[PDB]
Amino acid sequence: GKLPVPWPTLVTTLVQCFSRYPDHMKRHDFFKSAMPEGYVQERTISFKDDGKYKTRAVVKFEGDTLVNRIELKGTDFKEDGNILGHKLEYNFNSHNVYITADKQKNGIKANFTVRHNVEDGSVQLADHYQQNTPIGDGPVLLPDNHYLSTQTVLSKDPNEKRDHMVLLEFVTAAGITGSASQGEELFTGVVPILVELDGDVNGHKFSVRGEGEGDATIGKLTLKFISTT
Repeated sequence: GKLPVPWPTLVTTLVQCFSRYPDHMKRHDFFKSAMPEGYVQERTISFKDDGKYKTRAVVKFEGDTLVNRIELKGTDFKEDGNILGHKLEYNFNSHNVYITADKQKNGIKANFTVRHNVEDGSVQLADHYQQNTPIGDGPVLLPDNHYLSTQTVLSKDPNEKRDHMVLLEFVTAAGITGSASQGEELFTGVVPILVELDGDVNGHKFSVRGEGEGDATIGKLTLKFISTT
């Protein structure tokens, strides 16, 4: 039942195609341009003074639903560290996700450092290295350097007995002074989302299923995640 890691450490792993790209930046939205066939998103997340997650996800449409299916492997964690010891506050700070084009792989890379507040007032860093490669053969949009700025609130469903996380998130693109891709047009209204994660952290196996919807015109995600362990 209960997740063996804190819910906040899974937020970034658990759909950047729902980011709001302002009109002047629409030519830099790789994520939507790869749809419907989608992209593979891989990360290494290094928790400083602790272990790391390695993740590989496939993000694509299945019919009307945008699906994010992830495999997560965590290693080198400390038994009594902030992660396995459940010492993280149940909140999420604002971050800037710095994106660069990866012209050779026809995709993008991203780098950013998440700050997780610890219950004793210290901070636990989670350094993210990310790469995305399109699955389809069709042309994608390769961006100039820019970033995504995020805001997130975490809450609970008062009638949900399972270990779970209610998440609301807004993300908008910034940093660069009609539709620019056909994939962009798949996001013009509210789009249902399914997330499935299978995880193993230091031998602790768990799974998470999330459902909700995204509204890329406003950069909004509304999702409820449940630990199906």
